Amino acid sequence: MNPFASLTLTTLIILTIPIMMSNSNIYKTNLYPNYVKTTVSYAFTLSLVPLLMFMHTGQEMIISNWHWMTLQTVELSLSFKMDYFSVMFIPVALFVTWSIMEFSMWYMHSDPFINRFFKYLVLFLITMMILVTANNLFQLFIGWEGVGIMSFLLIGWWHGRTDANTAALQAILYNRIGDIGFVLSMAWFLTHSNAWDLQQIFMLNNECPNMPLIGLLLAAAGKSAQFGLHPWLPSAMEGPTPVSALLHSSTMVVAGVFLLIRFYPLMETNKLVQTMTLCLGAITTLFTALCAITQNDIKKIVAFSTSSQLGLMMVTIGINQPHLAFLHICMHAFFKAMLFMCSGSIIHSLNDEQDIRKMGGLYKAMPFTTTALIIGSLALTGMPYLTGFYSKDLIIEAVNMSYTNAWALLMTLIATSLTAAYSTRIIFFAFLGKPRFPPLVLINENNPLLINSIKRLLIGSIFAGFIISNNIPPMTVPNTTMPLYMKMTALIVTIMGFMLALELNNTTYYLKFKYPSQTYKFSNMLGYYPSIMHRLPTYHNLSMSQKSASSLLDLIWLETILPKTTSFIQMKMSIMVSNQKGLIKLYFLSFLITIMISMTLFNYHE
Amino acid sequence: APPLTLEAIKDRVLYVLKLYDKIDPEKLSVNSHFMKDLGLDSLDQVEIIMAMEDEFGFEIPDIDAEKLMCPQEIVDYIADKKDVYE
Amino acid sequence: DRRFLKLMRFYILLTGIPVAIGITLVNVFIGEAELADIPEGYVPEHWEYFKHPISRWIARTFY
Amino acid sequence: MNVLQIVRDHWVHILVPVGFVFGCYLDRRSDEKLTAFRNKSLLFKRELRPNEEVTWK
Amino acid sequence: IRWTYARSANIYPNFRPTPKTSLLGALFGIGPLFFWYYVFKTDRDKKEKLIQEGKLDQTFNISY
Amino acid sequence: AYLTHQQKVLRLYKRALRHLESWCVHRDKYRYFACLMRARFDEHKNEKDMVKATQLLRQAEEEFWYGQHPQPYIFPESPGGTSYERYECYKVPEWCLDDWHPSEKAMYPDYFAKREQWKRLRRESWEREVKQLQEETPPGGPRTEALPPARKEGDLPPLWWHIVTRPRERPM
Amino acid sequence: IRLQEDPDPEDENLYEKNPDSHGYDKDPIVDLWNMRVVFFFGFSIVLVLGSTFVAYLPDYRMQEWARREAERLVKYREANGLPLMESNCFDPNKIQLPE
Amino acid sequence: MLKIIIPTTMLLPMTWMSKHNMIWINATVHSLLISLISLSLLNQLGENSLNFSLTFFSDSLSAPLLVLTTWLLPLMLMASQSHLSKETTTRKKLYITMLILLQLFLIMTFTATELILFYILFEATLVPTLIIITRWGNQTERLNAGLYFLFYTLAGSLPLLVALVYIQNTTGSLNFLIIHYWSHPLSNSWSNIFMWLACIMAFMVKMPLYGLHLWLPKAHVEAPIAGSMVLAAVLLKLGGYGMMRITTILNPLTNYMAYPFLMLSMWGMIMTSSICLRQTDLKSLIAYSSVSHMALVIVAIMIQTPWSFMGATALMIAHGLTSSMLFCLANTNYERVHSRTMILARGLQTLLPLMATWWLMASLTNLALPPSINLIGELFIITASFSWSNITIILMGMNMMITALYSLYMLITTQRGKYTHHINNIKASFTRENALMALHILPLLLLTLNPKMILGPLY
Amino acid sequence: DSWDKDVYPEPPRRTPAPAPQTSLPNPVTYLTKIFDLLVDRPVTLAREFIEQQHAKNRYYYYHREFRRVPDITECEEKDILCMFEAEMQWRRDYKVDQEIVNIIQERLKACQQREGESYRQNCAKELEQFTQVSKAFQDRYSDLGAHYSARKCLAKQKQRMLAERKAAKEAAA
Ligand SMILES: CCCCCCCCCCCCCCCCCC(=O)O[C@@H](COC(=O)CCCCCCCCCCCCCCC)COP(=O)(O)OC[C@H](O)CO
Repeated sequence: MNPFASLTLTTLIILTIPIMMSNSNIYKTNLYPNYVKTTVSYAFTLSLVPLLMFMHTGQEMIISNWHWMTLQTVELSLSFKMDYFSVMFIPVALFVTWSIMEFSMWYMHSDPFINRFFKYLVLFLITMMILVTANNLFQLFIGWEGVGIMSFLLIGWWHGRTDANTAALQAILYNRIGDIGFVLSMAWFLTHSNAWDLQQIFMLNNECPNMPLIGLLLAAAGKSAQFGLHPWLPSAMEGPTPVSALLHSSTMVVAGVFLLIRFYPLMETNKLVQTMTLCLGAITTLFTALCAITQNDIKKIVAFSTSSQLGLMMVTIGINQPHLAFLHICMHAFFKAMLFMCSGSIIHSLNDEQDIRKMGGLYKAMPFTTTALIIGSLALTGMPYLTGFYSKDLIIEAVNMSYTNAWALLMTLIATSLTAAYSTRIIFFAFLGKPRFPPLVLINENNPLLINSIKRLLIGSIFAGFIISNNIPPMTVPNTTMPLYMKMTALIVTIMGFMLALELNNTTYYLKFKYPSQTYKFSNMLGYYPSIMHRLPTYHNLSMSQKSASSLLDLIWLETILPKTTSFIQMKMSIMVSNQKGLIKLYFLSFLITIMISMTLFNYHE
Repeated sequence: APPLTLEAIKDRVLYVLKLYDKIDPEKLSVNSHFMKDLGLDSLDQVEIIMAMEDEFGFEIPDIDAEKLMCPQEIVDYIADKKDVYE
Repeated sequence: DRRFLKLMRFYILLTGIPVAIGITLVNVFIGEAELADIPEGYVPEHWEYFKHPISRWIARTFY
Repeated sequence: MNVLQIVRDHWVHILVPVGFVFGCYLDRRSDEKLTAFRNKSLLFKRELRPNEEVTWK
Repeated sequence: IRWTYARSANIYPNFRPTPKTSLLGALFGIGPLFFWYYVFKTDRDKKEKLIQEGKLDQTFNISY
Repeated sequence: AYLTHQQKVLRLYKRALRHLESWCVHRDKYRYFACLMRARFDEHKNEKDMVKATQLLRQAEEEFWYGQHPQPYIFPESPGGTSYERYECYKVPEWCLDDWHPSEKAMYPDYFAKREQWKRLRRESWEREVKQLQEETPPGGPRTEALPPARKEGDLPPLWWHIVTRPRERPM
Repeated sequence: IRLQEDPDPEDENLYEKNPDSHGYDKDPIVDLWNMRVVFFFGFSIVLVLGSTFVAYLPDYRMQEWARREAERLVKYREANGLPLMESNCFDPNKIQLPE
Repeated sequence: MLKIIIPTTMLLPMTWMSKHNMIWINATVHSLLISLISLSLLNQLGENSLNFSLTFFSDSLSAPLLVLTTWLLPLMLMASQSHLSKETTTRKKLYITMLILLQLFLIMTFTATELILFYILFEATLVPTLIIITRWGNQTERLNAGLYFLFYTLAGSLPLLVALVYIQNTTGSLNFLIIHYWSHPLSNSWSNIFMWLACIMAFMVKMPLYGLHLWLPKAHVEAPIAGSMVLAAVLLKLGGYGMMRITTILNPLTNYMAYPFLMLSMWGMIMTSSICLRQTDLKSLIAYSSVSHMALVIVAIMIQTPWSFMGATALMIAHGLTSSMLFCLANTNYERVHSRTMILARGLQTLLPLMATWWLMASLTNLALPPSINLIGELFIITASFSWSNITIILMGMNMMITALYSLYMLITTQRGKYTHHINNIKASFTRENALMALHILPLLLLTLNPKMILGPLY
Repeated sequence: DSWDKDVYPEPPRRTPAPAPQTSLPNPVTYLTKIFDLLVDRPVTLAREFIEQQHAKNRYYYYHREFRRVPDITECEEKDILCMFEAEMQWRRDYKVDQEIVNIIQERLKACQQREGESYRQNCAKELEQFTQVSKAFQDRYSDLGAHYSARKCLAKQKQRMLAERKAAKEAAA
């Protein structure tokens, strides 16, 4: 019973205070953003103490606080599980969002609803460390939609932008398709393993979780924006820059991957399931990167570069490498979060322009932003001894050094080469060139808020993996005897990809006209997915709803079979009964029939 | 962004027409109608407004682009589109 | 909207804070009952089978 | 203080409150007819205390 | 208001039962309902079959 | 109304160059290719056969519709651009400000006084500006959506309120 | 003129007669008093104490009494070594199954 | 028992004999007071229901609905004193008389100990609602609407009358306890199905299931605000209460005959929610959403599983509170625009910022966003249904996926987007509408802390 | 301790003695130290103040006990007077058995974090105990229906040795 368990939980109760203070409305209506930024800072500072306690000892907590309600044999209770996967994530996650908050005030220095904006970010935050810290599947399901709905409002921050609502509607849709798999896993675990706490599921050793794991995989694909369920994340750049910098870069989009890491022990028992985990990661890596190197918006480039990373993360969890995938969460949190407000720096400074074809020569104009981007891009490519090397170079070596699908392994190499490819495209068009923006120049980065925020992660990204790899206990099996030819592949492919991408990029400088290649017509159009899947299925289901369904059944048939038919029959036989002549000759004739038939025909007398 | 005011617009405006070698600097007037006196062909008029478009960073609709016809009128349509009154 | 929001923070807190101290006050005055065994020759009261004082008082006065 | 009129316009406010205290009366009257098995079920039947004569009212 | 009327009320008065309307109503009506009935029936006709002869596992399934 | 041929060619010239800019990207290429693109335009300027000019613009945009950049360059403020009605959610109609509580109205006395002048002006101007409308309306309803100015002195041009009092494009 | 009717009345704005109008009724003094009733007899006496009443309601469904019995019962059962909860409920020794 | 009934009926002389303008005040006072007394009834014992006399008793299922109905009673008075201000005092008094007379019947039926006694006021609720829909309804097709609503329920209720009296002549009394203790296995004889059909169809009709649901869109839209809430928040739920009570003597016949309704309900919810995706009328869209949620309960009750009953009672209440709120949202918007088309008044958030919030948790609650009581309902039902069959999750989850699209569809079309230029009568929201809206949402989240209160006797 | 160790068997904790060799100071010792005289002691000071106040005016409460009552297998046919006692007794035992499964479930879940990476084999005893409980619980109350009653529980049970004795007859051959 050390302070570890006590103060790992208060960190959560630290950063919920700004939410309560805002509802008072006595809260400072001017310096509110500073209030939350400092609050997250203290939440970060508190968060190290559980961390520092960890690598020394190695104790991970499960605290079962107030018992919500008990269901016969089920005891659904608010319980927080401070695993290594958790006790590490809160320190990095707040560290990133604290820097994002510092960048946020500078970037969004004119938005009149800025107090609302910072409130939303915190509300998103709370939904996050209750997702990662979730001892039971139910409160894990709490975050899985708490973050999703929070994204919808944040994405549609500019409510009037009709496309932003469409993107916001798009995000919740693709998430809910994944959410379908989530409840399927919840239903199976409760029906078979009779619980939702992760402890009972592991102990009940459901070593044949065919349907559960498929449900978990489907849940991850929607949240982590995989093939079939990716395009919401690239389309989610319509929100403001810090919004994409925090949620859809390295904090919320990675949650889907984090789900498998939580349920890794059950996944490794199965063999079939991890196939399409690395299969889906393989296709996601290539396709997102393939569309990445042809886009013309920095937000589009970076976001696709993310989805390629989450394609890469699931490749490792494919072949029994959960913690290395979690290791990749750590590094991706640093440098990927960087590239956004680094890009956001150029966007705001160069009059909110996001078309990569308008910069050039920014190397000398914004030396710090240019310096920040080159370190970030090199980290993403996986330059040795800095951030990405400690994870990606290990991962590429890891999946290569295993019994995997041959086709799956090949795409990871192509993706890594393509990973460097769009990195050159950004550095080439944006920085290495000549000015192309409007004549009046307003380039500026001297604001301390932008400088401090970027520098704060810079020192983080420079060392990064060195500290984490050296600190965490040695808890994955390290392969040792690589035939040098494939151990260099982690560096050969990116260096190779660096070469031609540079050659292809400065071929634009060559005076020769660029004829439109059909592959370019394919890659540049988001890989043709949004044009079809966002127009054909939506039209059919919508046309079914109105033409058929409502009009055909609800307003035509269902109102005619039971109600109108009886109403018609009653009216059709109300008129002929009431349509009498008034002449007794016919009435008395009817009586004579009645007397005649009743007396004899129906045997009433006998 | 400092308030872009109509005096700055015309300064930037006539900066570009004077830049246009087809309109040498000497006879630029604020209301110098292009083909009436400068002889600038209307086919190049649909070309000087994209120069304006990048100059101030926004799109000029075609409905009025063909109507954007004089440097003063160039400035006039610029001001209201960005509520420039000072 | 501002006046309306102020009305909750007035009217909800009008009974909220006196209840807030009252719940704590009974927790700093008489505390919580302990699971004592059934004494011999004395059947307990109907409301006695509860540990929290407010629950006992509610049982005493209402049910 | 105007009581000849505050009574006329606010005598309605006492109707429901007496209705509730009335409602308890039939509630605490109807149960008497339902005595029947008073301290008779072997689950709850027990030795009758020295002074009180009725276990549950 | 014309659009709302044409899409809310002015359907049945302008509706006429024809083979196109009739078949589409039947196809989108009883069709899916009976289809799901067969799917659920055979699934339940396999489930109780397994447990009846003890060919299914619910060792830890209690909260049904 | 009549989308006569010359405007269509200007439509072709303006939009194609923008697409061409999205292709060349580099300024020297854009400048170089624009001139040759310009050069191949004005060279065929002598056609008494307007039908032939139309035939020359059959394959014209078809090549463009092939040659169109799948992601053309748009300034963000324009339709399709990133900053399209981004600041719309902030702009609020002026008439809603009449609802303001008197204490709120008291917070801005002179500006509200200026509103009264605008409210006063639009009142009598409406009858004057509407009166100008019927007395000069073309027969058989309006033939063109263009609105005639204030012919006489003093009166404001008809239907001026919403255009003049339109919320500014950068409201905050 | 079809029928001698009246034109559709225009929706009056309660605010322009009295800016502090609360939308409960036209007359200001009762409108202010309706505020007091809807809040005092709304949020105040129902939501606050009602929540505390239901929250501090005595043992409902015997959720804790069964626990204490189970702890004692389970403590009895494994002490003797017999299975901690029998597969049968109504003792078959008495049961007089037909044939 | 009595401590709720006489206060409710003695409230009627108060409204009739109150001052000319104080009617809304004193009625609201004691309606909330009655709610407080009803909350005192919310307590329940372990297994034996809270029994009061031969005439009245309450269980862990009746009590949550009882406090809901009494809780509702102030809300119609709050929601109605805007479109009835310009009415003669007698008609206002008559309108209030209808509501509390309606509400009085609801306490009676939920606490009824005998099925026939449950039956007599089961249709007696129709008479006050028929008056409310017809007289004070603000539309033209309300006349045909009232006829559709009235005849549908009677067409289903009368077979129950013949069925119920048949039980009396065959199995003695129809006291709910005596039925439960003396339950016998219903045979498969071909008469017992018509026995089964009659005992079920009555609750089917006023719990709109696909096919027998066309009255609801006509019931809700043309009904006035107070009529819409009471009809959607309690009236669709007498059918629910009946099934949990009457399915005691329908087993094992329920096991085999459940199939046509289960397929009709499970497929119907996908169809009905699809209608929501393309509804032109805001009130109709909310009405059709009630069908989808209610059809989910049909599967819940008719599976006959401990978990299924529990999630039913969770959705039993949560949907009612939510649907009443959404109808308040539509009503609070309607008179300002004097139209029901959704696209008439877009971009309302920029004009009314607080209503943007109130619409927002309202949409989220209908989304079954955890931990709202709606999620506890749907999620519990899915697990019970999934245990019954593995396939149903394909239908089950698809509903949630459709439920997401149409729920935020009203949010984007109305709240977000560009404000409509032409309209200029949108005034700042009266704090009555604001207060009422919190009167709905606040207990919902307050209920999240204690699901056990509304889980039901199966809990 | 408030609860019972027999109900909740807690294996003794193996806490290694701290024997570091690196000269640079171990920080986590210091953060625990400052926490001790900044949070723990003030909390304890308030706690000892509240606990002594609680003991100043101590009020007691006991645990209700229901004596055994004839159940449904000896209750006469119909005769709802005896059925009432029978049904209530059975439902009370249903509550106890539900809590019995709950107690076992917590013990099984307690092993998981307690045994860490040794969970798979260390508490196989906990696994079989839950397996024995859950299987036996299934034979008792499972598939009784949402309208479960002691009559149905007897009915479902009466099928069990009906099949079992039929199997025993077949087994004897
Ligand atoms: C709009 C149409 C109705 C809507 C749908 C309602 C539900 C559909 C079925 C309606 C059934 C109504 C009659 C049921 C009354 C109670 C039934 C009952 O208790 O079960 C009896 C079932 O017995 C019946 O015959 C009941 C009626 C069967 C259905 C035939 C009549 C009802 C249908 C036609 C009239 C209603 C339809 C509308 C007509 C305009 C048991 O008696 P038994 O036959 O077993 O008696 C012992 C022995 O065998 C001889 O009696």
